Amino acid sequence: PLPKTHELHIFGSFNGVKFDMVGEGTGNPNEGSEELKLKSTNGPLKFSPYILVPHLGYGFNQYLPFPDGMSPFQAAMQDESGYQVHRTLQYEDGAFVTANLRYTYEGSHIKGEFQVIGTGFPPDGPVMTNKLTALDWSVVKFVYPNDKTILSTFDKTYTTTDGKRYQCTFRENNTFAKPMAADILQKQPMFIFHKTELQHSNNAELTFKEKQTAFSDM
Amino acid sequence: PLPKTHELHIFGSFNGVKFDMVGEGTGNPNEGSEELKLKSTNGPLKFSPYILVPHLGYGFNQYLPFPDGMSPFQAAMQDESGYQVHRTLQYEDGAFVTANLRYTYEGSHIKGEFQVIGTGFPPDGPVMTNKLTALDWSVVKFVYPNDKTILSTFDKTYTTTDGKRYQCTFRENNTFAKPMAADILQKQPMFIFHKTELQHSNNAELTFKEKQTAFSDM
Amino acid sequence: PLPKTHELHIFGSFNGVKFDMVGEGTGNPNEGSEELKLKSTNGPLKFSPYILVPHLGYGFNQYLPFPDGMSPFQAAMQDESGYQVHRTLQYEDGAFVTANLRYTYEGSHIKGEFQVIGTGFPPDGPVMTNKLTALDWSVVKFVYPNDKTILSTFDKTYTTTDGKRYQCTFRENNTFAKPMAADILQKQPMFIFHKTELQHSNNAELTFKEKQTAFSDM
Amino acid sequence: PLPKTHELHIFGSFNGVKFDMVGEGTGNPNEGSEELKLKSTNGPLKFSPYILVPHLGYGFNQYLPFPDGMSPFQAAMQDESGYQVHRTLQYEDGAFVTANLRYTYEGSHIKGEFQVIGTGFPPDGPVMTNKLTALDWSVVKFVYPNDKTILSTFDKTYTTTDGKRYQCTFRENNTFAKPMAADILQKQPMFIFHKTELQHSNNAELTFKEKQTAFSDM
Repeated sequence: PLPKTHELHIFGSFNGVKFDMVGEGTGNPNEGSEELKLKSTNGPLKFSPYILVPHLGYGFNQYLPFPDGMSPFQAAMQDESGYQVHRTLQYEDGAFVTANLRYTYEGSHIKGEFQVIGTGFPPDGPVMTNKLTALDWSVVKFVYPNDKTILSTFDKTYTTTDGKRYQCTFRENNTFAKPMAADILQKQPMFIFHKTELQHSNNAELTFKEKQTAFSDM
Repeated sequence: PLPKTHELHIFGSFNGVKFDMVGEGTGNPNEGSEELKLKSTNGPLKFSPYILVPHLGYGFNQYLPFPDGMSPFQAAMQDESGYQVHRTLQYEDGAFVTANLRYTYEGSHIKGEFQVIGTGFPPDGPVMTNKLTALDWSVVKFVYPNDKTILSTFDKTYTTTDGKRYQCTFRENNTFAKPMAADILQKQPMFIFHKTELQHSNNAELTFKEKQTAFSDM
Repeated sequence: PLPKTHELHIFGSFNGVKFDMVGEGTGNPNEGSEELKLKSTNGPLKFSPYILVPHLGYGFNQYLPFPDGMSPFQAAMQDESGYQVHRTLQYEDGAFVTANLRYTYEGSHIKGEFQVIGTGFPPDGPVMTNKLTALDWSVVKFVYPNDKTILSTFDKTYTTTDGKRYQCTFRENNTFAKPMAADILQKQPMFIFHKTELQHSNNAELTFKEKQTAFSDM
Repeated sequence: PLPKTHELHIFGSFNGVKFDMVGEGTGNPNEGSEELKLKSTNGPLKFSPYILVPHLGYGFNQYLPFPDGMSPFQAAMQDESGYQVHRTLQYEDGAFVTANLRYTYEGSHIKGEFQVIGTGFPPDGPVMTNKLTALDWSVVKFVYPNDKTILSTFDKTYTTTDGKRYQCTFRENNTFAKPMAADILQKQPMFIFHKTELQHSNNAELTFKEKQTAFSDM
């Protein structure tokens, strides 16, 4: 079926120091909306929680419909053949993050196991000093180099407390076990408008919301 | 005033070999549409005319309105203070193009002088062997690092005769003589949906059309 | 002590398909030389073994001396405080590899656990159609953004059977538990000349050799 | 013949503001050394002169010998067939520089006409606030994608008064009118160790020195 609920185990390290969080959420697969509540399973995060935002669930594209039918993500959930996500994120100050997102399915419930590793963040930079204030709205571009692969790109920017934006070049592959349907492959590029919100009163517990909208035309 | 007509002198070199074209066009600054007819001032181009498409006029953003009023490009034409365009384009096969676009104004008529230099295109690649078939529709992202500068980015792809897409990472600065208005600076990022068409029966004469639409939300 | 011997478990996936190898090697920490024999723990690798070469042991920089004394890698082994390696590799045809290298120490013996994930390799590209013939000799650049971090960069190229090179932009962080010594930090950049050899007659059983030489001057 | 002397006209703009300098120099084509004295033809430069260092004469590789004979640059001067240089430089803070270097020859005298355009330098960044203190020694990598083209790459860093480095990804093509000799093409990659010095007490009058050494092995 289409998803109704999900859980996430997100873990890895930033600048060599481990982190680990767990949480659960819901979403509406007719509209590309999702919500997630997460908490650290040890102490508060030693880095800005905003650095995790694109890995939170964009993190569950099974909630994303396409304009005229199911997204390839949804189709791959429906027969449980699935897909894997691999990403590399290059920040303006030389730091980089790499991630691998993996899923299992139980009816309308998704379980995510997401490994996120970041290195090279300056100790005085906005990530390690908690100066990110929001993730800018984004447009993500998808092309399909072959019938089992989506290449997704965007320029990711955050606002910060001193007014400057903090930039990143984001690249991702989604690799499918079975070919995507012809009606998906025939419409390229596909764009996705992404909006997010994050609330956290401490660096230990987070509430995340997202809305995504696919479009190939205007 | 807003523009009605334009002319272009576009020149430079590809792989060390000079080219030079001139032409004239029109556009509708209420809708972000433009048309241009161009011809080589010597022989046919020795490279795919499609490689010139983003430099043709996106090349005249004075025809681009913003969602709630004039674009910064239009405002800068209205008092003739103007702006300059500088771009760097990195292709997947190692080649790169750099360009500088400059304008003068005479009432509702724009004159463009555009220098485009490309190097490192493989002699057997799709540019030098005329295998590009169309420029994919694009979404361009704008942010404003300061009141006189737009940083524009996108992933640019062409379709080719053998089915594969030909990729490029595009970066641009627009540098304004006078600050952009507060109402521009307050809405970031700004996105632009771009559609183009190119007709050419030989590599010597081209007809180009474009439609651009700014949006900050969906 | 300085290392004499090592073992490696290298695993991950390419284009969504798991691989796993184990092996053992030796090296000379006076000269930056190492040798490794590896065997797949299932069947032959489904991709060119040359794509792993950079992750085999550069993979054990505990064998690398510096010009005037121990490298930071060697010093970090001597007190077992250690370091972690994180890398991101962007190939010319859009594919990318990410990796995490981790070590444990038992006297003069090193154990490596290396996770390498690659995606987006075209099925007809040089990696998936065994076109890579050798890794070019390289010069790696090190700078130290802070006392616990090395940022390593190079342009990585392979020769291929198509008579062209296959290119990659390589970025790496080495993150140390304890600060590097002042004599290390005082000499930047540091360069490393790397030579490798890969012998194999099948894709399940590899023999790798390397020689590295550090230099800050000529 | 091999060069003994040179002159340079270097011009363009930074952040939309024109600059122009002229000067003269000498070098030793047996050793890859050069010296240049430059003066602004208006007032002092409005940006750090260190940002030009890479374009001063690496700027005259006709002074660079190769390990076993003339460099391709020297050979191309000997018959005056020549070469053109095109570069794109991406700085860490989003700014970029593009350049085109052109030469004419009169016996052992070279005349350079170099156009350098930079945009997007933050007004409070290291370039516009004179924080650059030296260009790090570099190793430049050359490969030859075809017999008329050198692709040159390096990671370029400056030290700064903030006690950090200011980074750039440098890419260049050298495009030759006639094919390079077989003895050049047969040895790849070729590396070049570069050292520079800049003396100035004001921003209108610069003294530049460089030493380059080619090597394919260690």
